Amino acid sequence: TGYDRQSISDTTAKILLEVQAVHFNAEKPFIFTSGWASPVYIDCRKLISYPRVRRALMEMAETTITRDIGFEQIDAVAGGETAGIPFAAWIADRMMVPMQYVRKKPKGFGRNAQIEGHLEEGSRVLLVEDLTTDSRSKINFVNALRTAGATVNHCFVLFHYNIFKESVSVLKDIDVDLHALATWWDVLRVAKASGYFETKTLDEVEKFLHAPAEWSAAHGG
Amino acid sequence: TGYDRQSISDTTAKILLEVQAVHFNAEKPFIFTSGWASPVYIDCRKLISYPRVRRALMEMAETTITRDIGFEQIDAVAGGETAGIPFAAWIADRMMVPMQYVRKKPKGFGRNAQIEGHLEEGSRVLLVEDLTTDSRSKINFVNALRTAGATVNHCFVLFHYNIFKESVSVLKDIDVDLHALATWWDVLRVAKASGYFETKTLDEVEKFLHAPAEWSAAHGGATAP
Ligand code: NA
Repeated sequence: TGYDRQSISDTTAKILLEVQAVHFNAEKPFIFTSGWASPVYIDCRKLISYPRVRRALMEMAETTITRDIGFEQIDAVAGGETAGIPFAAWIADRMMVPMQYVRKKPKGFGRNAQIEGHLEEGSRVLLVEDLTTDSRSKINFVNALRTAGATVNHCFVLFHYNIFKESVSVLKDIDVDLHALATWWDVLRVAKASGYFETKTLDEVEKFLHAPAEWSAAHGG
Repeated sequence: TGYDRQSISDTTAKILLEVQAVHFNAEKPFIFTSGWASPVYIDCRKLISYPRVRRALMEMAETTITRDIGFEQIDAVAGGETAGIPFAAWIADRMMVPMQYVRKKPKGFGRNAQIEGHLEEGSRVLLVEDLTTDSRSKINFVNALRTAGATVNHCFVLFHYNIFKESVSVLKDIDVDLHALATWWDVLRVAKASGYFETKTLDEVEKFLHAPAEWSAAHGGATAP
């Protein structure tokens, strides 16, 4: 699958396109429950349904983690509910460490109402999610972990939008480093080189990537 | 971890006690938001946090599935959101098949509204959950899968209470067979044999397993979970 960051980015973008976890539509943009308009759409949940694909992604996740964080810095892996859970389960297995998962909302009240699994005080926990857009929803999960006694300095996702400043800075501002396999820039570059898409389509995707909030406003949102 | 149903039931029960996924308390029972009162409590979600335990559980799950269902009867494994998901992820991996998961509630429209992942029309799907009490919440998940075009004839859980009279038939009535590693009866058997518990505690657990609603009503609770 590749050891270096660049081959992992490439292979991951190719996979996202190969099984159409990524879709483009310049003519009829994707409209989101939040009222965002976009010519791009990704569903990383799709990836769980392809045995060879998910294996490769999990192999590359473990490589990314051990390369950029280390081999013995993580005592447990916690998945964000829901879409982070399958990936957390596989990464936890590969890393031979305890798994937890973190509920979006507490069940009851207490320093532990969002944590499922056993979490030892002092454990260094890696937060795993499928993707990040602007990382705002990660603050909840990081907080639940820290309140429950965990040390959290890293978050891993498969896919990092990398089009909003916030995706890195919201995490850095609460002392968490972001790690990922690929971004929209990797998808765009592979898509271009492939020859499979119309220039009109990729032109629009690129426009969105450079200024997505403005692009949304000019096409709907 | 063993190949026959008896040794898998004993090993699973021992695991549940070893990491205290199971707890007993007869004098100060567990009181649920329904007001149900029980001297027993189980949290299967704790099992995901023990690397050797979860490996044994998943090996035993794969054995149970291939022994009692077959080797080529399943095209995909779908976990019930949320506690089913980790176990479905590991079982899908072991079986070398696509995974999906099933939402409690549909999101948006279309045949696949209640499914996440990719589900090929015609796929024979195994529903996976951590546990079942009376199996009533399972009907939703089987429906969701059938609506999306799956064939579903089997549901697998780690733990089947086996104290409420419909927990098998409510599924059999909709042409689904329940498969499980262990029950409360297995937990009681191993707990008694271990010598680790007070006699009074196990006597009360036993009374509860035999007549749960009655026990609940006599010890502070309501008549239904
Ligand atoms: Na869906």
